[PDB]
Amino acid sequence: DRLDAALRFQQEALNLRAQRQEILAANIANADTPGYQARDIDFASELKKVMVGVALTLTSSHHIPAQAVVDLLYRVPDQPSLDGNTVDMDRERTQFADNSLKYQMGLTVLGSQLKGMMNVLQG
Amino acid sequence: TQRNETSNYEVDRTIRHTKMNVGDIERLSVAVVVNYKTLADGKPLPLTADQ
Repeated sequence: DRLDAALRFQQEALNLRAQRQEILAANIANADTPGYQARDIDFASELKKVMVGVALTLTSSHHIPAQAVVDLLYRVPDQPSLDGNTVDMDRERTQFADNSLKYQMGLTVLGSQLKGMMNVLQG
Repeated sequence: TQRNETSNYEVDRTIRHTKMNVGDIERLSVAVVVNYKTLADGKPLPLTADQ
């Protein structure tokens, strides 16, 4: 559908921001686990990958339709801890706040596009 | 381990429509009686098992 193509980029950006938000909050929650590595995703490359499948064929009514079913990069440690935990509070707190801001911005842009498509139709 | 398998099949199909004939035979029973054998003398000699 053409409607999907217009809203594909912002939807994928919003979903990627939510996933990275979950990853950052997981990094915050597991700050005290000894031996836990701080993981993160490269937002731009994954957004390229998602932006850049074959529903199985249903011959009749009984035939069952096809059933549907990111890469994590390690953060470079800054300070060496003794328990092997590489999670840094300041870095991930700033990243968490930034991801929240960008999620809000994506919501704003997507809502503006939908509202414009709506006022085009209203009449 | 996780295996999710979905398969759609096409099957052979045979429809037979039959209208039985009216007047067919269900059960036949037959009674046959034979005579004896009267020779030139005239004695009614019975038949044999083979015959």
